[PDB]
Amino acid sequence: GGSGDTRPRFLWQLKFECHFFNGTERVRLLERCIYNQEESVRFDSDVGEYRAVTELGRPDAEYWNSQKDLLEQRRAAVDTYCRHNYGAVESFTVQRRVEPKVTVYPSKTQPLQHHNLLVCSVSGFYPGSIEVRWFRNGQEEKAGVVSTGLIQNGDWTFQTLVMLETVPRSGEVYTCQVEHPSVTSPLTVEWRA
Amino acid sequence: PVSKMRMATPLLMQA
Amino acid sequence: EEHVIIQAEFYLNPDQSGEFMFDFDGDEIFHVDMAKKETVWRLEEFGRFASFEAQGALANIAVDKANLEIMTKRSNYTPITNVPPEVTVLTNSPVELREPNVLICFIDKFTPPVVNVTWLRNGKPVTTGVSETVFLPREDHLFRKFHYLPFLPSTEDVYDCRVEHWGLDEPLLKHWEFD
Repeated sequence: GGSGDTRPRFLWQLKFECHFFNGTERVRLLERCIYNQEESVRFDSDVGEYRAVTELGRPDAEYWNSQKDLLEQRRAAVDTYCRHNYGAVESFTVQRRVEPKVTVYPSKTQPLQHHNLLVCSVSGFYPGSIEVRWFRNGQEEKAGVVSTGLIQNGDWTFQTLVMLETVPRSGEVYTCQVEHPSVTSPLTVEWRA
Repeated sequence: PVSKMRMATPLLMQA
Repeated sequence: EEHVIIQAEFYLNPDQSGEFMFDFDGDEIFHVDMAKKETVWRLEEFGRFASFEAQGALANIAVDKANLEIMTKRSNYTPITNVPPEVTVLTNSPVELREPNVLICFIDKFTPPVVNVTWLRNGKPVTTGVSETVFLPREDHLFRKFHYLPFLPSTEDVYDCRVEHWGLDEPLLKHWEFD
């Protein structure tokens, strides 16, 4: 932060996590209460009451668990909250599919030498599950491949770079192959050596 | 027909 | 486990800052602007399919504040330990000269959720077209945040994302220039 402030800070975080397995078929609710980055007390629908996570949360677990009307509202939340919200948003979240744009450009591991790195850029896709493969003359090259890994852009899209280190020879055809749930058949982009 | 999302409400601690 | 929806709220003292958001598999569905009492959908199209009554978020934050003040006293006023962010600058897509692009400043793994962020172009602050996210949750209960700067690539411009946080000794400047 700014303000030139040394004053001590105190933070309280609350998380209601709805975990879905095969859609709404199996649902688990975890309520986490967190003081200064340490979870202190938790409601787990697999249990049906609060449990203290640190001793600082013990008074709350004891007090809330004595209030059976509050427990019964939490115990129903897998239905009244988790399953409800799943149906409200599934069409634009669970079902969201955005096709990646794929480009290839040459690069260098050593700046003073020749192009020896083929970069497959795969950007703008959703969801994050993706498979990227490099081919040379129709045959996969698994050696010499490095990647950024999966990068979350913060705007419901992902990107990645997948790079192949190789010495291009005349006549070779290098092709990046991308598989993703948004497309029926793989996307391919070539680079001619 | 827009779907209405629900919120869960924190429990109040004893003061 | 296919999917996780998280309602994540927080209250921070003495700043009296409180936030309320929903997360799906790591992306923000919406948050509530406390000051405007407004549901802000992360993508505008979401509000075509769903709605949320923002006023309920303010009632939640009031309880969170009360509970925070009870927990603070109960802890004998033990304060949070600052965790400084790690900062990454990247672009939305591979960079091409005078093809519009977006710089992304990704601020990660920090707490408390307070930062001062400035984009600098050639050492000078830029605010045109910038945007940002609220403070996003992590499983270790630290925070994430994204800042964005549309830009037109040029060999003559250099950029820094400057991040200030109480866990840092000095402002953190993460550099970016056209390779």
